[PDB]
Amino acid sequence: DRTLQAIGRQLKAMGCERFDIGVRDATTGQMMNREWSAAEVLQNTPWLKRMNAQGNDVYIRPAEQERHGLVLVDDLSEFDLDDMKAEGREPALVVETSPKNYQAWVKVADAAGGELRGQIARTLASEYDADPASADSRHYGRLAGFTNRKDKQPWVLLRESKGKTATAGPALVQQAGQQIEQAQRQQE
DNA sequence: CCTTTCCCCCTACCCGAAGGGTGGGGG
Repeated sequence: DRTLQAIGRQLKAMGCERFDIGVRDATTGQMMNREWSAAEVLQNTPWLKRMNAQGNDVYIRPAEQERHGLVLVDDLSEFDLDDMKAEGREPALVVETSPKNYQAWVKVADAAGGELRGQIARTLASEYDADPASADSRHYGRLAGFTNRKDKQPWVLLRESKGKTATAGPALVQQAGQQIEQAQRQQE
């Protein structure tokens, strides 16, 4: 079925060995976290299907101790995606959170620290008028293959999942590093 | 391209003395 294919493609595109899976209750707004390996995520798909059908939104992000260069950019249009691709900020995957509403994961390197990923997230959110609240190194993204429960139920779709490092990836790390240490120099 | 999804392990209390049986909570 289409749910399992979407998850698999997404896990491949994100490339992480381990993930945090967030299950948010639509009534209380309470997030339930589960650290799973990629294989465990797929193993617990029937449960994730059940919780979703029982009115829970399903979210995904790399595990806390995972070495990665993934950065979430949330609340995008398809024109914003075209801008990203034309400016070297090609997403590793694009997720349709609700009809005609998108978000993207950008891979800047095979590995980058939280402090660099945090800076790049703030820059990427500003560059493409993305949601500034979603700009931090540990923000949850939607997991495709599940229904959107807040909207207003439509399926969350994985539009593309090439999983390649962004062209501006290495450059984004270089710039963030300089910006961080220049701000660190402004200590007095 | 784009479906209509549907779990299971851990543990307080139980009788009635020693550990296994059972319900409820919750990830």
